[PDB]
Amino acid sequence: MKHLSDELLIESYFKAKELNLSPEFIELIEKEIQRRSLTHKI
Amino acid sequence: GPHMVIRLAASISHEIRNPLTAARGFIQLIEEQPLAADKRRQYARIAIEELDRAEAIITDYLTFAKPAPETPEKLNVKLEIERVIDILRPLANMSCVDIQATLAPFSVIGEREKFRQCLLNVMKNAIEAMPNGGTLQVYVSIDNGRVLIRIADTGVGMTKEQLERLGEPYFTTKGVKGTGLGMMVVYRIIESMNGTIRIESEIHKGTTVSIYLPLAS
Amino acid sequence: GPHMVIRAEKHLAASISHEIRNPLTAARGFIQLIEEQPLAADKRRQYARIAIEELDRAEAIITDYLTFAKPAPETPEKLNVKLEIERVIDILRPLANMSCVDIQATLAPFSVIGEREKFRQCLLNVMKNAIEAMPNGGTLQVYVSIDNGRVLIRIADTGVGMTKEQLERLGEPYFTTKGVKGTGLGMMVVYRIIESMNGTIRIESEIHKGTTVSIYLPLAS
Ligand SMILES: Nc1ncnc2c1ncn2[C@@H]1O[C@H](COP(=O)(O)OP(=O)(O)O)[C@@H](O)[C@H]1O
Ligand SMILES: Nc1ncnc2c1ncn2[C@@H]1O[C@H](COP(=O)(O)OP(=O)(O)O)[C@@H](O)[C@H]1O
Ligand SMILES: [Mg+2]
Ligand SMILES: [Mg+2]
Repeated sequence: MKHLSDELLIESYFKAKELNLSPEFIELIEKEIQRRSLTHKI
Repeated sequence: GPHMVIRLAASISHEIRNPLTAARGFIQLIEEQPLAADKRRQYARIAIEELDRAEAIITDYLTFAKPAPETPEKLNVKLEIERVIDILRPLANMSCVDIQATLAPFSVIGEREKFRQCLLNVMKNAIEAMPNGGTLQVYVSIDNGRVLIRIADTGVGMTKEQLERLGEPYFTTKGVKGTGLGMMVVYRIIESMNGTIRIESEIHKGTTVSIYLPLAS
Repeated sequence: GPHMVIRAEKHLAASISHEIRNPLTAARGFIQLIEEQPLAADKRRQYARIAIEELDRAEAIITDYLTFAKPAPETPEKLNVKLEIERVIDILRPLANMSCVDIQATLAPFSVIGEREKFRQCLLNVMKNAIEAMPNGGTLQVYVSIDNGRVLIRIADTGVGMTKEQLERLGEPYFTTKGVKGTGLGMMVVYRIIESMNGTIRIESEIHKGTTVSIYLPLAS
């Protein structure tokens, strides 16, 4: 998911939570968000 | 100038589940972009990429593995190589690779599936090093009391830095298609068979992998 | 009771790659349809759903075959059965909780010779089946003792049990009472692993009352 824009990544994160996607998938997104130093958006 | 080397990864479930987790999530997100075809397409592309990652891991780890514990066996090296060659034969075509097999039916002790996996990983690397034409040489002989299997290619080769890192978990130069786990299992399998391995390579010229195994009666 | 059936101490599945690649290929194929051209929402939804079900299949096979397997070839070791069982129970606690199954374990640090990952895989397949036999509550009992020079690992459930015909077929590749989510490959693996460890298995089962799986292994000193 390295090629997703910051915008689409964050959008995907909130959409994953609404659908109650796998906690493991949500964690993968969160880790990517953390890697990009964008946790302040969460 | 040529060079030579003489010789933590995740569990298999973690290695395969990681990309399948990502694929599952992005597949499910597709319907969450009903107005943006480009975002739906990006999700689908990522999912497919992750599925291809899973397939690469399966290739490196599980090409021959059967759902039963293996037992050590007297393996006909000529027959085992020929079957691996037959499997990689379509891959040699399309990439214009000429396979030259000079083999001898010597025996070694090992586990058939793992030994085939080891051979596949080495030979697949050799073919992938020759994307637009080359020659693959497989040679069986006795080298000072032990069975020698050497696998030579006329491919891209490796620098000294790359060669010293060959077999390090996750070290790859192949981008998204790389795992960096294929050679790592080669080492582990050879060690378990009480063997040794040498890799000589020179950038732009090619690579020779030499596998030394104890001779069985 | 009178419906009690027994399987006393003492063919053909796909390779692991084949078993996993079948559903994986299908999942990729369906997502490829979505990727390659714009499709209407109804087809995208359907293709995505089928893809996910096929990923469920892949995950079930991974569970039966590869839960613990590491890329390095295993060496036999002295295994502390209590520690290994505790690891497996830990992994399955969420699943038991979700079915209102309480886990009662009475364990002792007896030792056996085997390959750690495979032994864990064997235990997981049996305990997962036990929990799955109790979809709306029950007790999973795990008991470790010594019996006549052998380590006894007993896994008991209060679940649906099996008829004579089902217990006879248990371990037959692809035989499952679990429909679309079943693999029928879990016990096949259990028998082959226990066999390789020079052990044996005895099963007692009774419809509507439950099942007790007894694994016997040579005691390591
Ligand atoms: N025959 C070869 N010729 C050139 N480079 C090689 C060869 N074999 C291995 N390598 C290098 O070692 C790296 C690691 O190999 P491997 O563990 O099989 O992972 P992968 O093939 O997925 O990259 C490769 O990416 C490649 O750069
Ligand atoms: N503890 C148990 N209680 C009742 N039935 C069982 C138990 N363990 C196994 N079985 C039966 O044996 C079948 C095969 O088990 P298994 O090989 O693990 O495949 P799966 O669990 O995927 O069905 C099950 O579908 C079930 O019918
Ligand atoms: Mg490789
Ligand atoms: Mg099962």
